[PDB]
Amino acid sequence: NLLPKTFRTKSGKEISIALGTGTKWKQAQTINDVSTELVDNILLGLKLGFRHIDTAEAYNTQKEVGEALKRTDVPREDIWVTTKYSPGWGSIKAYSKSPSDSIDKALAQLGVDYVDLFLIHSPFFTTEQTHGYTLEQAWEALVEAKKAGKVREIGISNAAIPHLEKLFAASPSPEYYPVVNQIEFHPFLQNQSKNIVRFCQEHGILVEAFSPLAPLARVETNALAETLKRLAEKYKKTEAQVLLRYTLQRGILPVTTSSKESRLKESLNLFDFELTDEEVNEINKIGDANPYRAFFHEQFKDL
Ligand SMILES: NC(=O)C1=CN([C@@H]2O[C@H](COP(=O)(O)OP(=O)(O)OC[C@H]3O[C@@H](n4cnc5c(N)ncnc54)[C@H](OP(=O)(O)O)[C@@H]3O)[C@@H](O)[C@H]2O)C=CC1
Repeated sequence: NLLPKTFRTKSGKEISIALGTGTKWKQAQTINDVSTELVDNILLGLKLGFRHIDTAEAYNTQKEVGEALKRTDVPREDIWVTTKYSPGWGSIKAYSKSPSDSIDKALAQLGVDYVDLFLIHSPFFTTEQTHGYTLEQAWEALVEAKKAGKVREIGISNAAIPHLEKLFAASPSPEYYPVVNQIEFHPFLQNQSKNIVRFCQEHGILVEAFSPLAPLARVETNALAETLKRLAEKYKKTEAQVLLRYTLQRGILPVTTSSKESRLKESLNLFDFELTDEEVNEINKIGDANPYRAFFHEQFKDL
């Protein structure tokens, strides 16, 4: 009952909150080394109950996800795998020669016959970074991969409204529209660019939130701390569980990470309580009065 648009694994299970394999876990690209540390983390999340893994070309953790998928007792068909074509950032250019090579590279490193969700990592690139590809051309690659069956569902990350419109226009039909936009979202940044959440939800695009624990993990002072403590006390939950439940009640799918078994287990235990509309609104209000953006500050400056 939480998500306005949602999906199922190939075996027909609910897409759960996503275990991230980016941020603190990411690696230099030229590494072929598996980080046993990360593999064990992914296996642990799967045992605890995660059924959604988020990775990306740029994190160079597709190989660790692939190793976990081989070693885990959970059927692959019961898992949702999200990955991303990474076009480059500042000095760094795209690791792959083309978006289409990126997808084939994801299948190979993950050791899967299909990806559930394949996103363009960001719309903030030039064709110099991508070795010759525009946003529309990258979108064509994803559309071809969906038509082939390499990828089940297609979307983008960090897209503002004008980027979504360009995708709609580059789609051959409605069946090929983006259906996910993964953005930074938490109470101090409830709209990564103007009106993004509402726009996505009104056009059938599932919003995913990365850095949903930013108030706990990223900021030096958390203006929500008293509110989250009060609600924590009330529900007998942690302040992290409160934030992740809040995100889900806003209709948004959280992508979160932790290296600690207890926090992973807790991240999953969100379905035995429910914030009130007023508690959700309390968090909305305090959050909007204390803006904080963790990522892509120059890119969003005028968006
Ligand atoms: N599409 C995009 O451009 C981006 C995508 N992402 C994806 O999202 C994933 C998660 O992003 P991230 O910003 O890490 O998301 P989170 O908001 O879930 O934060 C991760 C950090 O929160 C800490 N944490 C967890 N629980 C608590 C708690 N109870 N109290 C205090 N700290 C806590 C963790 O530390 P500990 O390990 O000690 O628990 C961890 O370091 C990435 O791994 C990547 O997959 C991320 C950023 C951009």
